[PDB]
Amino acid sequence: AQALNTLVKQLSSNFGAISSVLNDIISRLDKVEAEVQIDRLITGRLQSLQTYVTQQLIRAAEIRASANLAATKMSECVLGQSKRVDFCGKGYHLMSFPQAAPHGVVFLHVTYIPSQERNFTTAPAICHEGKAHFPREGVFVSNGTHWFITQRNFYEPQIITTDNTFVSGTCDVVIGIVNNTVYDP
Amino acid sequence: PTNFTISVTTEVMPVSMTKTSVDCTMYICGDSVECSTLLLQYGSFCTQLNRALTGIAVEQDKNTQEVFAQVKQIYKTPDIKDFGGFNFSQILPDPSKPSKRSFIEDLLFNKVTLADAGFVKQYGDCLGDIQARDLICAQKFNGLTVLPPLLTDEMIAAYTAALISGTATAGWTFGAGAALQIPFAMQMAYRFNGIGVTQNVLYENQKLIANQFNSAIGKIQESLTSTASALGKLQDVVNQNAQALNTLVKQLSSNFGAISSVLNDIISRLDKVEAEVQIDRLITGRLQSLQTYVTQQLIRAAEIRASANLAATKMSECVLGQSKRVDFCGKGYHLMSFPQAAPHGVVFLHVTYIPSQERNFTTAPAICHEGKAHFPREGVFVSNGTHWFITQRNFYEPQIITTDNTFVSGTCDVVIGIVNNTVYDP
Amino acid sequence: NAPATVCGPKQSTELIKNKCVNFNFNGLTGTGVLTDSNKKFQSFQQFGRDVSDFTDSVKDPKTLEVLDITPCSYGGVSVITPGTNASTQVAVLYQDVNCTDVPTAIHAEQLTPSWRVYSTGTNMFQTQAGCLIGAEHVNNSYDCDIPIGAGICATYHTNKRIVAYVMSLGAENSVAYSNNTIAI
Ligand SMILES: *[C@@H]1O[C@H](CO)[C@@H](O[C@@H]2O[C@H](CO)[C@@H](O)[C@H](O)[C@H]2NC(C)=O)[C@H](O)[C@H]1NC(C)=O
Ligand SMILES: *[C@@H]1O[C@H](CO)[C@@H](O)[C@H](O)[C@H]1NC(C)=O
Ligand SMILES: *[C@@H]1O[C@H](CO)[C@@H](O)[C@H](O)[C@H]1NC(C)=O
Ligand SMILES: *[C@@H]1O[C@H](CO)[C@@H](O)[C@H](O)[C@H]1NC(C)=O
Ligand SMILES: *[C@@H]1O[C@H](CO)[C@@H](O)[C@H](O)[C@H]1NC(C)=O
Ligand SMILES: *[C@@H]1O[C@H](CO)[C@@H](O)[C@H](O)[C@H]1NC(C)=O
Ligand SMILES: *[C@@H]1O[C@H](CO)[C@@H](O)[C@H](O)[C@H]1NC(C)=O
Ligand SMILES: *[C@@H]1O[C@H](CO)[C@@H](O)[C@H](O)[C@H]1NC(C)=O
Ligand SMILES: *[C@@H]1O[C@H](CO)[C@@H](O)[C@H](O)[C@H]1NC(C)=O
Ligand SMILES: *[C@@H]1O[C@H](CO)[C@@H](O)[C@H](O)[C@H]1NC(C)=O
Ligand SMILES: *[C@@H]1O[C@H](CO)[C@@H](O)[C@H](O)[C@H]1NC(C)=O
Repeated sequence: AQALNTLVKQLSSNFGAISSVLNDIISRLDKVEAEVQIDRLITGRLQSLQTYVTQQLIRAAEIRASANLAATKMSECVLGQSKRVDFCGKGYHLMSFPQAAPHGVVFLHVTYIPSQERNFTTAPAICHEGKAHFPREGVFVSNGTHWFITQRNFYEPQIITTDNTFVSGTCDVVIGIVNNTVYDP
Repeated sequence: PTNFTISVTTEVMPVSMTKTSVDCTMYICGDSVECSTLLLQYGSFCTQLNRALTGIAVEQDKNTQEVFAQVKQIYKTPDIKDFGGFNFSQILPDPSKPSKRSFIEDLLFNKVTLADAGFVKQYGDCLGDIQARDLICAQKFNGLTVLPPLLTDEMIAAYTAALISGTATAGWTFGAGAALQIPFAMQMAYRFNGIGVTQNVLYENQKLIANQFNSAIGKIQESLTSTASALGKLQDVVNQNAQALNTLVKQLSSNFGAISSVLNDIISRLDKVEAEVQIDRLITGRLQSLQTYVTQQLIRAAEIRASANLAATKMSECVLGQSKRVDFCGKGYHLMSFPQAAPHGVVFLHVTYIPSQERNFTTAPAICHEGKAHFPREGVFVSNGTHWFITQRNFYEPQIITTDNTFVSGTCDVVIGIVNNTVYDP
Repeated sequence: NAPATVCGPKQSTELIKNKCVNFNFNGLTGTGVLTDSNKKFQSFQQFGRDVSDFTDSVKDPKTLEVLDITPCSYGGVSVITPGTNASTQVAVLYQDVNCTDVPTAIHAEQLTPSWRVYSTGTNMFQTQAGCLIGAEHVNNSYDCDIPIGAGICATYHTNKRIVAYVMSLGAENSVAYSNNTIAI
């Protein structure tokens, strides 16, 4: 709106002519004297139009980049679940919902934010019967007396069994290993 | 592959350019009131130019804020920089040095020359000089000024240090919610699991991996210290801005079809009616020069904004997390990234996993045992010549083919290239 | 750019220096500030130029001394406003000048007394982007409201008044790193 209003208000400039009104120049002067002033006004107004078109092209490029980003977000967050960090909201992305807006789109990003953390004593691996046991999906935690295995983003302590862990080698190279027992069904 | 290389590479991205402001009455007309009165008849050219330049100047600070201020928790730099053998000392600030930047950041800030030193110029430096006219003084005398950025280099360095400290202490967790602490060896084991390698490889080779990381950081130091033209893009941005300003200054000596390029000669040699024509010609030429400069500055600002958007995306997806996108944050499997503050930009130190020392093996799609086809869960079936094993794809760790490593689908008559062998059962 | 041989019947005027005045030297007119110059100029030449064809120096026809020509208000001046329908007080930022040189840079003796109010005062301090007059420097740290530049921001109130402060990067936090503890 400001660009259009500026383009309208630019018509009241003389651009070096005797008047900004074409009718005054035509009615007050003969043909030869009027061609100079009309050419000055034509050059000024053509410059104004070219300036408006250039700014509109640059703004169109910026709007096109924003729309490409919006289409990418529609593809990757509304039609799917995104693993990209902070692409569709703070936290782990669950789902997104588009909403129509004037000259735009509003995305409602549903995210997972873990909270209420608790300190635990942790170990990289468990040495049991001379064998090093490493967790499959999660970490080894201790509540003070017993050692459990739980997922990283939610505290769900489980009994350390042979199905939860896997064996690689001996418990002599891993730094910080902790001796404990591994249950066997 | 039977071995690997921990590779650290640099990516240099422009973020912002110099914020410039133009006074039309000083540039087009200087101090003469006749030219100012005649310029008042040209309407709102200069309001438009000032609006565009102000938008560019605001967008530069917006770019810097979007790149560096993603996290608003300023984590303190740890006292002990060694995290499980990973040195981390050259990317974090040194408490024993007066500069609040890191060693790598201090190397980077000395690589960009910054010949366009506007601020170094103050009142009294352009006046009383023993000749030797400067281009910055000519810029200031003609209404062209350079505005300082909102964030100083110290605050950007503080943001970078907070990001690196949060990555070292909490890893990927503080980019989503609250910072959850974790030992750095376990964080690197999780990142190894992310790239597809089991964590036993990280734990059994922790000293070697830490040594490779430290050696790669040192190689980055030597490459920044010795090899010139490493910060090419930031230097090009600085040179383009300075040369555009110098061209705008030098365009004031053009007649544009008038009798002289000096306004005072035209005013003092001619009466009012004859001088209006020449002054209008000079005004039209100088307005054309200003409009051209503003248009080129807007296009360059759009390019810089695209680069800053890419840099902010890389900061979100590689510093605050682990990226599965191929070649997005360095060649190889991405482990972690560290930002470094640069003049008018950011330098990303991408730590990547590059497998090496490959060995030929005879492979089979599946194993036919007792009329049943066994397919590997995570890995491939390999043979050393006599015995068949199962190993992960990116690291040779041969294992006994058991019923837990594989799964059964059907009979061994449809799969092309199946190999008869025995599957162990505990 | 040669000594004048034939001149008009114009009467001369005593020199006025360190002021924004109109001048006329050997028919070369202009407007600026005249100051004593240490410039050395080759003989039989009168005025000094620039790369932008700006007359910065001129030889006096009577005292035979070179004088600098400085444009009136060549420095940048920014005004910080909380806004109409909020207040009428303003703060002025004189870019890239020292606070003691503000009356000389803006020629405060030639201005209105309302403009001479903002030329000096107790609420002045260097902000690394220039001298800020009209805002008091508080020791607190807030989020940015009006970006002055170089780490300085301004806001209304904190009797409402304009204050200037160093912007806050964010909340200070600490993570207790340990090699055997994790947070779940
Ligand atoms: C991290 O690397 C730095 C740089 O190589 C090491 O700091 C240097 O250490 C040597 C050997 O002790 C000293 O002679 C230098 O004076 C140190 N330089 C600086 C700038 O501090 C540092 O020791 C390494 N850190 C660890 C924990 O090994
Ligand atoms: C964990 O321990 C640290 C160090 O003692 C302490 O500062 C922090 O508050 C603890 N966290 C929780 C959630 O209790
Ligand atoms: C840890 O958990 C075990 C199993 O529930 C329980 O028996 C034990 O008392 C707990 N220890 C502490 C210190 O809370
Ligand atoms: C952990 O750090 C402490 C000092 O804080 C040290 O005594 C201990 O040996 C370290 N443990 C391991 C497993 O590195
Ligand atoms: C991997 O390469 C490193 C560096 O050359 C070497 O020290 C190490 O022994 C290699 N490892 C193997 C298993 O060949
Ligand atoms: C694998 O075999 C091919 C074909 O014989 C040979 O060219 C290649 O060098 C071998 N690769 C290795 C790593 O020995
Ligand atoms: C293959 O590996 C097995 C098990 O370690 C070993 O007995 C056998 O000799 C190896 N064969 C060759 C050809 O290296
Ligand atoms: C593999 O290719 C060879 C020729 O190189 C062919 O004789 C053989 O039958 C092929 N094997 C399979 C399982 O397709
Ligand atoms: C007149 O001009 C001469 C140089 O020709 C100069 O020395 C002198 O000061 C001027 N003024 C008077 C009042 O004599
Ligand atoms: C102006 O201040 C600067 C520091 O901001 C100082 O170096 C310089 O000497 C000062 N100039 C004068 C004339 O006092
Ligand atoms: C701010 O603190 C400094 C010392 O850090 C002190 O000199 C100054 O007076 C304080 N200013 C105010 C307004 O309290």
